[PDB]
Amino acid sequence: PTPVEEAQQKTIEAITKAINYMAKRRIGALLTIERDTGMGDYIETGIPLNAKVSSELLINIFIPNTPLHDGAVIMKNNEIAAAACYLPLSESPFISKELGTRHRAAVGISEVTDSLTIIVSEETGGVSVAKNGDLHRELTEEALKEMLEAE
Amino acid sequence: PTPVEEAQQKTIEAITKAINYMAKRRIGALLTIERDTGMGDYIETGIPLNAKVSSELLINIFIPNTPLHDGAVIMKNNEIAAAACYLPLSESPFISKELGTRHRAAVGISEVTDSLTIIVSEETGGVSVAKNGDLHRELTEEALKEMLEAE
Ligand SMILES: Nc1cc(-c2ccccc2)no1
Ligand SMILES: [Mg+2]
Repeated sequence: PTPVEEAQQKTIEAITKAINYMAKRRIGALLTIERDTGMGDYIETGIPLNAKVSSELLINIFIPNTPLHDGAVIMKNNEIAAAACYLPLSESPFISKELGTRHRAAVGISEVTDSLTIIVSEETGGVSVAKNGDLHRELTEEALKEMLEAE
Repeated sequence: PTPVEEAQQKTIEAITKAINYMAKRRIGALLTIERDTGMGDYIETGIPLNAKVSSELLINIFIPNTPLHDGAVIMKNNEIAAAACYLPLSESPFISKELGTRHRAAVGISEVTDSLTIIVSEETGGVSVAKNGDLHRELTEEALKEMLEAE
């Protein structure tokens, strides 16, 4: 595997471990992975980290009632660029009515970028992904990992 | 002020804001600032971050019962190098006997480096600094700022 490919695999393992930990504990989370559409305008709204990825840091960011937990984490390649970032709210009618602002923000950024956003529901622990204006809910651990590997 | 001086002051303000919040909430914390003696061997025991300093990230790191809260944060070159790092425990018989391992770790690293370590007590919220093998206890906010500026 090339170093780039190994680094990607490590980042995916770190994300999936953090998401699984948060889902089990009903820690709401909103994590956008920048792809080819640059997200600088949204990164600049948050608190800069420019930090190496780890499952530990991802989990620490989203702990309820802490400075960094409200808003989106935006990742650039193998780094956490910023936390507590603004994303635009979607008005799509295909967002389940019971869902709150994290899911609407995720679909919103997915309408104007090619990013992949993962959401953990604080109500149910369900994991969802927003991409290209669509929300895919109730993902298994295996499905999330496959989606990330394909991305 | 020059860019380097403005950056140093921003970091001092971020540190003091985090320490003040943790003192108020009696959140135990251990934060070592590397100086001329390299601390790479201790940095390598922790979770790599290489993150920009912010008061928000410092607070999020030390929240109890989280992945990153157990061990020292080590700062280097105006960044958070790593969290959850090992520091050596002092065997000094001249540390106040009611203090536990966080304070002994701070004194211990200060015995073998020129670093400055800040400790927040989880028992009292008291703020102390270890340097040169001595622990300076029960600091006011002004006293901590003076130490950081002198350092
Ligand atoms: N801001 C914040 C503080 C805490 C906490 C929890 C247990 C013990 C001490 C502090 N959790 O979130
Ligand atoms: Mg389904």
